[PDB]
Amino acid sequence: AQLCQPDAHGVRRFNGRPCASTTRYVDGHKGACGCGQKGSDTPFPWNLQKHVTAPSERYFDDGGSNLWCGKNCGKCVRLTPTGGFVPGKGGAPPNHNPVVFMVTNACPINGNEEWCGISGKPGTNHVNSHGYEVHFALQDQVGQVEALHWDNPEVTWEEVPCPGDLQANYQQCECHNS
Ligand SMILES: OC[C@H]1O[C@@H](O[C@H]2[C@H](O)[C@@H](O)[C@H](O)O[C@@H]2CO)[C@H](O)[C@@H](O)[C@@H]1O
Repeated sequence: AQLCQPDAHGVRRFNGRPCASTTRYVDGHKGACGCGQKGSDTPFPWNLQKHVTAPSERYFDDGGSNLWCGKNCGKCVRLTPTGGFVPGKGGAPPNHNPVVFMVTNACPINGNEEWCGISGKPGTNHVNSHGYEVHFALQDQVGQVEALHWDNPEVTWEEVPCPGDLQANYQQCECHNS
């Protein structure tokens, strides 16, 4: 079911492009980029509703271990389904429309070994237990991922400029300009 094949260094890729694994998550926290009012664990509603993600830790902080205002807070990633998935842990989505998600939170290694246990940032050939160099946990509090019918799809991933509405949202996060 995984369509991204490991390269000579173990990193799963699809027609050269790097792949990522995905999951859904819900937890109601403000999150590691400070996207809510300062000092309170209350996310702005948009950060529960939009296409936002908690990437695995080493991408979140560009190789570091900071779980507050990681270096990649506010970046956006375009995720494109390959049609693949990890057997027993996902399925094939109905279409392969790409979706852009903004980084507003972190998936720490601690307590997320299977998917987020990756010991180096992309570029360094470290992978999770399924062979991907990065993992994106996708916020699903209001069913925004369920609505895509994404059941942990395998994707190719790249950083892209954020759409204007997400850039404006990110400007009220506390980690904007740290
Ligand atoms: O919620 C504010 C709080 O977020 C912390 O990041 C957590 C996040 O809350 C949780 O949803 C996610 O799954 O894990 C990360 C990392 O544990 C952040 O680390 C705190 O500094 C921040 O105050």
